This record gives sequence, C-alpha cells and structure tokens, in this order.
Amino acid sequence: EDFVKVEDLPLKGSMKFVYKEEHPFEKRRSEGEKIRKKYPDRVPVIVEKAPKARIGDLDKKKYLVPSDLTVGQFYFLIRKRIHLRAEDALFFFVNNVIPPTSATMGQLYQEHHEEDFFLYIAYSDESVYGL
Repeated sequence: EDFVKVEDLPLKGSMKFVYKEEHPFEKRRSEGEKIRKKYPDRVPVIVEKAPKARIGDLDKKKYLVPSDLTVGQFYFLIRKRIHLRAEDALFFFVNNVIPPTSATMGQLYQEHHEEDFFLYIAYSDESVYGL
C-alpha cells in the first residue's frame, strides 16, 4: 500500500467523559438541578481531555464558575492548573465546536448545557477535533 494512512486524527463525536461513565444520569441531574437553584449566577462545568490530545493532565474535573466569566478567562484558569505558558496552545470544544473567547460561560451554558444541567468541555493542544 503506497498510501499515507491517516489513523491518528480524532473523529467527530468520539469524545467520552469519564464523569458520565462513573455517575448515572439521575444522580448528575439531581445535583445539577440543586446547584443551579442555590447559585443562579453560576454554572457547573465538567472539563476533560479530548481524544488523541498530547497535553498535561487536569487534576480537577468539576468547576462552579460565575456566569459572567468569559471563555477567554476560563482558558487562563485552565492553563494555570495544567502549568502551561500563555504561548502554549490550548483549545476547548463544546458539542464538537470551538467556542469564541468573547462569549461568557453563562451564554455557553444557556445554549449548550446537557439535560443533567451540566456544561461539558473537552480540551486539547490542537484544534483538529473541532474542525
């Protein structure tokens, strides 16, 4: 076979969240409902590493963030927890799309939260999962 075999790129929708494998729907839905009632100005977020990414692991998965925090500021928060420089690449994906840095986390949540009331974000060193 004379071909360049393309086997190292992540195909759409292949992401799987450990958080959802380990905690069943009714228990996530329960907690997400409660936290959204108790803190209406904040959103609950799950962050895990995208398929095939080459990048440092994240220590913590679950974040409770102000609705008015921007995506650009959440990139800063995550960079710091993984000990990346500002010059090191980092991309987020929500429902397989790269969100704009100008959006707020509250806008992302309203448009994209799942039915357990959490917003799910994947991260990588490259953009390709979202293209």
